[PDB]
Amino acid sequence: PNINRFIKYLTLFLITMLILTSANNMFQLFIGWEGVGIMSFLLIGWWYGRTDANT
Amino acid sequence: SGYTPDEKLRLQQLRELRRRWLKDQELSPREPVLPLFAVSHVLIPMWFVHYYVKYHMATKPYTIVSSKPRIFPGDTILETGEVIPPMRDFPDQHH
Amino acid sequence: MLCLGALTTLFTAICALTQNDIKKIIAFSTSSQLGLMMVTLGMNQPHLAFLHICTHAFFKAMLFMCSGSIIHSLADEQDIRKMGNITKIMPFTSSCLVIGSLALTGMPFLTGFYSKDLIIEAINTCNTNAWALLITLIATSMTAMYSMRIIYFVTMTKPRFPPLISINENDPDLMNPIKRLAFGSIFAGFVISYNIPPTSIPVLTMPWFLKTTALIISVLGFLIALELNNLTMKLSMNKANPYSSFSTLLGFFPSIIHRITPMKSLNLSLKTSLTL
Amino acid sequence: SKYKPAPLATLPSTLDPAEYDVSPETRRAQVERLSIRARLKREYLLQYNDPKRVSHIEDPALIRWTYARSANIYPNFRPTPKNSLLGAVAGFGPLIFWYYVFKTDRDRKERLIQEGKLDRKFNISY
Amino acid sequence: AFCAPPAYLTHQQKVLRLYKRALRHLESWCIHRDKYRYFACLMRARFEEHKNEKDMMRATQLLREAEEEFWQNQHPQPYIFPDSPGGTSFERYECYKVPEWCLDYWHPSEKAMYPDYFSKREQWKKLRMESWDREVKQLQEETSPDGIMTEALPPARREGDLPPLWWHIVTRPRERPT
Amino acid sequence: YSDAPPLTLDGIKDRVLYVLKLYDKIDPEKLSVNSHFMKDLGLDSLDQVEIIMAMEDEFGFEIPDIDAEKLMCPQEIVDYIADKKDVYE
Amino acid sequence: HIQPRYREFPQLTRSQVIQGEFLSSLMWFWILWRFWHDSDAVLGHFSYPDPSQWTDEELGIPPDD
Amino acid sequence: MGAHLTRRYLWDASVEPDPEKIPSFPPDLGFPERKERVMVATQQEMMDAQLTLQQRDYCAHYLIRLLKCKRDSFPNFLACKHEQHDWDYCEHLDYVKRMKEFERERRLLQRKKRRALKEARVA
Amino acid sequence: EPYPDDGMGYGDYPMLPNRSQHERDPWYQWDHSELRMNWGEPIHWDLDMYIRNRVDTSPTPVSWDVMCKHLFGFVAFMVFMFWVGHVFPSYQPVGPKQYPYNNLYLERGGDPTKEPEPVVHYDI
Amino acid sequence: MLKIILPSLMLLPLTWLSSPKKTWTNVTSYSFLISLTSLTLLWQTDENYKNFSNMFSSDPLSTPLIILTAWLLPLMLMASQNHLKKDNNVLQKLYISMLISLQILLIMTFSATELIMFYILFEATLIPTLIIITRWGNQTERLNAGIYFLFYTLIGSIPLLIALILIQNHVGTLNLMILSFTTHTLDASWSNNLLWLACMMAFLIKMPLYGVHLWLPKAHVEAPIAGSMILAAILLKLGSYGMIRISIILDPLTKYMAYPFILLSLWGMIMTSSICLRQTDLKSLIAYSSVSHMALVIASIMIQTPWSFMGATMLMIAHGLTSSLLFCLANSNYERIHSRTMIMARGLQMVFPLMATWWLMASLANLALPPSINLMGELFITMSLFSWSNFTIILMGINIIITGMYSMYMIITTQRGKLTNHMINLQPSHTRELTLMALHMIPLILLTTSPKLITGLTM
Amino acid sequence: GKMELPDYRQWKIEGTPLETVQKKLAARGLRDPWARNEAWRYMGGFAGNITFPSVILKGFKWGFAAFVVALGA
Ligand SMILES: CCCCCCCCCCCCCCCCCC(=O)OC[C@H](COP(=O)(O)OCCN)OC(=O)CCCCCCCCCCCCCCCCC
Repeated sequence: PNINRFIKYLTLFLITMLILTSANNMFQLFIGWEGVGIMSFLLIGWWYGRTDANT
Repeated sequence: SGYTPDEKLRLQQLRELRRRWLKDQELSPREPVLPLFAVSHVLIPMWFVHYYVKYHMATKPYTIVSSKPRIFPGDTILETGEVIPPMRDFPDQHH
Repeated sequence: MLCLGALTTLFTAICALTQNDIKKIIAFSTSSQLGLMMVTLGMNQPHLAFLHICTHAFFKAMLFMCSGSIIHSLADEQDIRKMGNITKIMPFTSSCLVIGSLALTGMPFLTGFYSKDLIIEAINTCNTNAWALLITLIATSMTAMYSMRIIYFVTMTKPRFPPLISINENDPDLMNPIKRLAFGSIFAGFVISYNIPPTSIPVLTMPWFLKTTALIISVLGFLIALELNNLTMKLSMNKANPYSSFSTLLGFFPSIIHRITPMKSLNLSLKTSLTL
Repeated sequence: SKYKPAPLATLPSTLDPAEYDVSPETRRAQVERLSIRARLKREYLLQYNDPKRVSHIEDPALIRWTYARSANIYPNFRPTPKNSLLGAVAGFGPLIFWYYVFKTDRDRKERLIQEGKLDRKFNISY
Repeated sequence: AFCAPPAYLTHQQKVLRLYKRALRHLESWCIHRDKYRYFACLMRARFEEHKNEKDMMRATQLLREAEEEFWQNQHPQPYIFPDSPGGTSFERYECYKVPEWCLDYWHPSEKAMYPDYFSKREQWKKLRMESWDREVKQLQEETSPDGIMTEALPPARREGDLPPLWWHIVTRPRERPT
Repeated sequence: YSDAPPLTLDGIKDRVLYVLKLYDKIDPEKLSVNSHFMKDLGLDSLDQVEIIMAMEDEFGFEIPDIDAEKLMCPQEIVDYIADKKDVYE
Repeated sequence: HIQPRYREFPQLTRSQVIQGEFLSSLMWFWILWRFWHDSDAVLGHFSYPDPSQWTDEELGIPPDD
Repeated sequence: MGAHLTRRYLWDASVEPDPEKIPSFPPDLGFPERKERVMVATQQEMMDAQLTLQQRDYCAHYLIRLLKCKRDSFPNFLACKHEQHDWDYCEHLDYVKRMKEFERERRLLQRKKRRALKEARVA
Repeated sequence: EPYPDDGMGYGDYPMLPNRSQHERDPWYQWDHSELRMNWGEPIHWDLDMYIRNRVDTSPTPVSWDVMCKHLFGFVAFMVFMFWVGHVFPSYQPVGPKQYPYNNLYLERGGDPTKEPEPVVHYDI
Repeated sequence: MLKIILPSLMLLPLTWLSSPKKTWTNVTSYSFLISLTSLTLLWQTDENYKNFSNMFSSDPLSTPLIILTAWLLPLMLMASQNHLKKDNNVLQKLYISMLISLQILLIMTFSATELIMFYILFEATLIPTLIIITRWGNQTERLNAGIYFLFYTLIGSIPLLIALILIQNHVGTLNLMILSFTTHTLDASWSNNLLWLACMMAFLIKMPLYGVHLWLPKAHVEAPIAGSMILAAILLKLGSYGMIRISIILDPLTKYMAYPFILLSLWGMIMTSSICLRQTDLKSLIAYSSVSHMALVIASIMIQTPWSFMGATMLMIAHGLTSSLLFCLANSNYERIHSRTMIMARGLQMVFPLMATWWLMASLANLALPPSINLMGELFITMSLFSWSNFTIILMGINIIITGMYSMYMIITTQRGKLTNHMINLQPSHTRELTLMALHMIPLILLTTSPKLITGLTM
Repeated sequence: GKMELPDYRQWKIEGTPLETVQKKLAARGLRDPWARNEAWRYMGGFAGNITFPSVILKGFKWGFAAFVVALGA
């Protein structure tokens, strides 16, 4: 029922991933390093209802 | 075992009601009553970026720096006009 | 990191051999390949490590979406145990799966081959831990084994999926991308290797068994595994070795370090730091 | 190999001797306990399935839990040994450990800076 | 999930529920089918014999050594179905199973569309309040003399009465909301 | 599309009937919904376990133990499967 | 409209088979084409010297004594 | 992997070289006026071709050629093939050297063991 | 069975079996579905740790000791073998690589003014 | 700075004189504009601090706060329109005025040149706060909580009173400007070693240190939402502002008299962070989150390196906004749920889709996600702490791992999982609830774009 | 469209690997009752044995045919 949100997070993941790729100062590298971590959290547990996905 | 004769009726009846609930869940016709472009987002974004990169970045100091171009032996330098000396001859032809 | 990359390569690969979940096996392979990537960084060969990252992306992406196709086409069955003979029922994904499988096993002249054997022979030629050198090579044979495990169980076997069959992969949205990546998986190693800047000054001079070691170990890895897959079909009980379960439950790092740490880290807060 | 329950990885239901018991007394409890649960179950199930209700089903078993855990603690505190020895090792133990971890480092650093060895190069910040 | 848990388990249900775990944990070892179907009719044999043991003591001594044979000869990754507890899709679609008492706070605009839907929903809510009295009374008039009490609830037993405590077994959020 | 067509009861009904018609012990020409397993067709306490298991593998889901110690009639299986899968026909 | 099949081999669409043979056949054309044009998978193209055939003059092994 | 290791690790290492110190003996030993290596490229040529320090080998000169024919001939990445063979050869012809040097050091160490015993005349 | 009277606060709170909600029958219709706890049943003192998304105490096909020993054995053997390795490394029969100039003294960023002791490399 | 203050006072006449029905909008609308006048202080086009007049000054450290103090009064009055909408029309106008006086007093305290002006106004803020907590507190225990909040601050306060009168005699004026440009160097006696403790202890108490922080968990638990916002966002930071301006004097002793607190705070940071990990009351967990993230601050206002100080200034403003956001959304769950328990109310995103987005962003602010001022702050305190002793990363390294765990657990067990079966049905979200949040985060997004404004005095 | 189902009779154990399992089970005296259900696995379409070279070599025939032609031109 929520295809659009799923596609939205996938591109946000790509934006953080590419920022992580092309980052001169490491503060930006950190923005990418933490950034993919949080959206992975949002996307691994896409189906929040399932506790297994939450774990 | 086998269902108890009084549980094969509480499942008899409640299943009958679940079937009606799911029928009622069905939407009637009309139920939902409501009351190249490619260039668009590739070209329009581009003009802006260029405006930004050729008139802010380029203008400001050390904003777009590049590794020196590669110059090999025997290839000319356009800006100064010099011709890179050809290298010492490779003596061996052994493959 | 040469050392830990090496341990993860085999540790993850051995775990993958007995895992019965298709997505899980591919994921362990993701870790095992990166273990090889960690090994090259550990042997101070940065440029080739990056080359594997790019080639790794094309084929691993393929195999996952290949299983995405199998899982979605079947009634959401994510277990190799109930999935069989996809080769005749769904040739399009099976073709994509074996293309990806061979790339994962470093088939000669495919994208894995251009970058992967450079890394293998790099190991065979550098000064390195003997334990690391031996594990990385058998890790390569295991990559062939679990690769063999997936196609034998998932593709070449009598079907074992639920009786009603409703399989469709015709949707352009399935084929097209799978088709496009397949083209990348077939030609990318050719294109990337020639185009990149000369780097690392590789050592192409080797005794022939080291020059061809990656090729042979990959070949017998499948050979030995095929013997194994074949063995099962018999009406004789093999089950598995005592260390097999050790392998199947992920080396027991999950069973033990996930129940003790979260238990002795929370008990101390509630019982000791918070209330006491 | 016999399965060996540990405080974790406990003895499964099967493999548990108690499960294999029909002593009429045991069965007595096992049928008495369902009653408590059935009773409680038929006190949740016709109060949650009650039309005409807006109030919050309370689940007092959870209210007895929080009170027991944050407001029934200090009224049941009696200072014994194994409680004050262990109630001082926890508050002052590490707090004294790290002091000799940080003092020794800070002192090592200071000495080295004083004698002129610490490089402090390209460090223009702090 | 539907029927209520019995208090104690019999001998039978313990034996007959091993025949399931066992045979189902034999189909993880026997990945193929012909091997399985073979190695399994051999399993029944094991249960088939020692079927008529009348010596309870013995029977509960074959059972207790069966479930230890099994515990040590089980597969670590059993084949557990996709949608069952412990599975791969367990509770996946629960993020879409809203509890149906939430369509009661919808804005009169939202419920404006979807018109006939709420015309039938208001009928069912009339059914629910129209019987709570006859139901609870039934639940009570039929409270068997105080004693053993199980979670089993009574059927209807009279026309027009709706088999009780039914509003949440019927009106359950649909399994696959999709 | 990818997801198969939803089960219609009169189908699920035939599917459960069918599988039994392939169990050798259960006569293929008598299996009649409402023909209890242990009282009419003659199966034993241990067969039922299997008959259910076949169904769990024909329809791809697990009939829990407690709810499956009672799939006696060859029909209870047809409404229980459907009720668990939300088929209102 | 693919029709779900019960206990039968799912019918396959023209395209499913052709695309599948296509991707696989190109894989094999590429492996064969490169093998012919560039067979340095085996031997590289530089032969290992036998380190044990180097005349003692070659390495500076003085005449013992 | 190899036998050479077995010699050093198994058996005795007395006569097996230590990789950390390959030119362990006198460089001139064994050679009157041995000629030193020679580099075609120029300390600058390399610096202008931005060759990675590591790639600045005695084959740096054939590399610069490859790189030349790779920038030129840009759209065609499959045509600077002769240049790569050459570089590689140069390097194979260097790996061999590095192997000849290792074998020479091996043998020379043996000379020591032989001579010691020979020179270790009983009396 | 009241928690032991050692005055750490437990009070009268029942000492319920230390088993995680993980092995509570996963099919039964638990009033509170996700805590797998019914309405009224005494909650466990540490139900903030036994919750499903946290620690588990669910019987394991392999005995716990057997697990701890095996895992760490593997770890140790590996670590050790890696040590056997560092002791006996694998290195081809190749002498050291030879860089031009003075091991690229100046280019490795060496001081231009101070020339280095020439490091020369000879043929063969 | 009497526009940020006089117009504020006039709010009180407006809350009283205005119609019962229109009292809320006149007050909230006007203080939004009062915040707009507050923004003028940010115009510093030169380093010289802006000494408005003899008693009133604003330097980089105070200015970022005065604006926050003015900003929250609007928000506080918007978060308490629900509860406090069941009152008698004269209990409201008292609550609104109480909230108004807090920022009048707090604006002045943060904008005060004379340190004892700080003390009188500093300790006055307790009167308005204690009334907000005790009079309108829902739980039976607020009488107790109020006592704890008054005594811990008061026993600390009288030592500071003696100390500041003491320095006035020793130096001759408590004017922060002069005290700075004058030679006040303590002499490491045993007595001075006490003076230092006298001045810092009162500030260290309201900035919960590990030893004396029990007042804050108890106070925020039963305090109404407006009181909990004020305590976390502005009240606790009063202690930090005091430590920055008071340690200008007592310059030599803190080099060696700080170790005790620094270690108390860093170990405290770990234990306070950890008990958040298993605390059933959500307001309880946010409060201990507040203790730990404030324990970092007392460990940067004591190391005293330029970066620490502005790490502190960054984190204090940032954590202030984040904490309120967390306390504000906790209240929205509390009012529909009617219980503070974290375990109940599971699955809300399924029923309150957006509040969950606000919950997610608040948690990411709570943990250190990088394009946020919250992370810049911790990254800086972390750096200096490392400089003090490389080992500090271990303890400031166990806190980061724990902080990630409790921040996400609040999201995982409150805003995900299966929905609670049938608690009193949860009415949809009001637009006020959502704005009260949006008003907290939109400024957090805007400040993160240009961190320079909240960097402190040091940089 | 009220999907039909293949005649139950169609399935038979002979001609499939189940038959050999059936015969050895018969040697023990067991009857292998549910073997008929597991027949469509081996019954038809999916009846042919799949060999590992066949999958690895799928399309090799044309692939080489394509290679030869290209090599010619
Ligand atoms: C959890 C992750 C832990 C990661 C640990 C990483 C450790 C890296 C190595 C640290 C220890 C060696 C440092 C070596 C520096 C150079 C040598 C030196 O002189 O040390 C500096 C200084 C003096 O140390 P030392 O030489 O041992 O002299 C002691 C004299 N009595 O050092 C000192 O000031 C004295 C103390 C040195 C040893 C300190 C050990 C710290 C232990 C931290 C435990 C972390 C867990 C605590 C519990 C958390 C859960 C509750």
